[PDB]
Amino acid sequence: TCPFYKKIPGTGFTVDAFQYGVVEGCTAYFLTHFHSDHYAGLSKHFTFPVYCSEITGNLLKNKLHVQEQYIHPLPLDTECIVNGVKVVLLDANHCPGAVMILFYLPNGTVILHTGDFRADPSMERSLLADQKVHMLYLDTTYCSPEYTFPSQQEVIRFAINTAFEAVTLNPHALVVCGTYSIGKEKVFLAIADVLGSKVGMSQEKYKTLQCLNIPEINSLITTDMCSSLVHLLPMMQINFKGLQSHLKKCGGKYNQILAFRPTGWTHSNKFTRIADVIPQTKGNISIYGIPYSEHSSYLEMKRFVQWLKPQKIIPTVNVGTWKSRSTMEKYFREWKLEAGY
Ligand code: NI
Repeated sequence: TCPFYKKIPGTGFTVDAFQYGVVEGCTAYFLTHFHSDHYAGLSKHFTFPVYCSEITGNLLKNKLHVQEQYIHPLPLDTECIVNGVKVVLLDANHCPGAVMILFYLPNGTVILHTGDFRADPSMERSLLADQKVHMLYLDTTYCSPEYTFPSQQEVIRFAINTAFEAVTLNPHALVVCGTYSIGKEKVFLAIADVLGSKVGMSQEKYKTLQCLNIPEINSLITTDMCSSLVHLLPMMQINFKGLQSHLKKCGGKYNQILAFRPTGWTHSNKFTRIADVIPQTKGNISIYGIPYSEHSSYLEMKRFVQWLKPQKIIPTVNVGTWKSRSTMEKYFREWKLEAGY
């Protein structure tokens, strides 16, 4: 049965609630982004209206075969009316097509659902600036002070410099990047760009990336692995056995692999700067774990909430244990007391 934190009070709406069957008294189903924990349960047999971004709608049509008559894409940053309620979709700075949802209830309550997000000060100048928010449904994935990570920009700098150096030293090295869902495309695209290569991948993954509008994508990606020196593989194959096997498959075109595994967080961040990251090496295979996050760090989240000053916070992540929930509620109290709301 659908949890309370996926239900929007005073509406017939749910958010990211497709794995519960027919939710009682739900007239419109919103989807914040195309990740499996959120879309779990959509298919060609779905016949309720689905409201989402254009990119997320492209993916529903093409990857899940949801019928076009049930897909209701909305433009971003635009006041729209759904079943008589004013709504706005805002950029969530997560994966391609990911949104936050602003709801303007008939009685005057204003509700922000972040979906999955990485808070950024640029959000302090969207349609959020213009009015008060009574309730915030907050992505609390990394809601603890140990979660510190660098900007995406520093992480990409590190990756580009590392790959450029390795291939300059050895023109027969192959670079591999791991993936398991849309998101984090900049990692592999920035590397390919500095090396003067396209990124090679499976037909299925290429199809997925074509659904995303990215400009100049016919330009950066390909299914011809032979002509590419940046290959994309499933995250599961990013280990020494998987990569030795892949290397065998390339037919003596390459003699070394440098592989990247973009991860959310790893406790090396407690003791180490990005500059100081080193790989795991075995034979002619090196694996770098890099902290490329598409969720807010603790401090980024804190800042966003102390700016917004919501009257009530409802966590959507880490809600399954009493110790987690209690920990989060203690932080929310601190933030409020420090900011004076
Ligand atoms: Ni997500």
